[PDB]
Amino acid sequence: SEFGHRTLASTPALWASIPCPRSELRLDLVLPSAQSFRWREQSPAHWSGVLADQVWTLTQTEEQLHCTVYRSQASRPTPDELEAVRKYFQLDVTLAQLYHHWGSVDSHFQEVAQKFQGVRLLRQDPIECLFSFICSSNNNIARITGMVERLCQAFGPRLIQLDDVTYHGFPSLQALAGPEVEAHLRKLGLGYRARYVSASARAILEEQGGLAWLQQLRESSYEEAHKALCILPGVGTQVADCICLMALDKPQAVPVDVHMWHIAQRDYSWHPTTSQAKGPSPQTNKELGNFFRSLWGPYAGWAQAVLFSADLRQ
DNA sequence: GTAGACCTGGACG
DNA sequence: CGTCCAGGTCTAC
Ligand SMILES: [Ca+2]
Ligand SMILES: [Ca+2]
Repeated sequence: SEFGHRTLASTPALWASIPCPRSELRLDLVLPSAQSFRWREQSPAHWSGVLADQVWTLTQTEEQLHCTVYRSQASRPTPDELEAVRKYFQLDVTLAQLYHHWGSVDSHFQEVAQKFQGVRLLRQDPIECLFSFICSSNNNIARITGMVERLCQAFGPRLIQLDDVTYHGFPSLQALAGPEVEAHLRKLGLGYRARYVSASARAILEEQGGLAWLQQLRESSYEEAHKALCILPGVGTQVADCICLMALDKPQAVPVDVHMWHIAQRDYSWHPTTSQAKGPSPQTNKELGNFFRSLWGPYAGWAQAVLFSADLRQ
């Protein structure tokens, strides 16, 4: 009871709640939907992972988001630490207001929106988001998830252990830019992305002015941020969009992958009209992105997150 | 602006 | 056992 991952039932006194209706957040529809690849449902309906450099377990009731943290001396989370969670799930953003708007201008979103409530966007750390998505290219979520895990296990700070699970924080640029990192990542099976990781880490540290260069993109504009990110190895339009949307506060950024392409064709009968290409191409992918923006608005990225998530549950 | 190939490994035939 | 195929990016014409 004092060991292993906690559950709301077993260690009652160690959980603190945050008012949050399932209409505003559905953990099972956000955490395993390829925004963050670091959450695991260790026990039914309980998700644990690293947030704000500490390990947490989250679970929800119809009107509450229950939280518990593992830092010395087991205690319920504090209001300050709880804010860390609120900020991670960007709770100041009312999802009901967004769904209502998207639903108003897009009949198809409406239909899907009724079956998939609470799909919101996580506010992620730039470094973790940058390297996790460099790992997502031409790959499948199950594999991506493993890659990221082994990568953190080998190069990230060790935090605490629950059961047989040792949690690690996300690696720093220095660690990823270290000597022989590529070869070690290839042994961990990242394929050719192994080179993308060490190259992009070194590129950022020895050419772009380090971490500061990335974090300042949050104040920068979407157009600039997206272009800057495309400088890095392994980072194309799609990965860059994922980063702008999920880590740089660019809510209009719209990732265009195989999923969003199928969705566009199947649910909107969309086809490239200004691009020469007939199928996926750097030009058409860009047009689709603008298409979704002119359909959903300033938060088109968040609308994209709802349909992508729903298309996964298929 | 456009075909090909490219690490890895779980589903098709 | 052996081809797509997955939250694509890159590079040769
Ligand atoms: Ca693909
Ligand atoms: Ca690039």
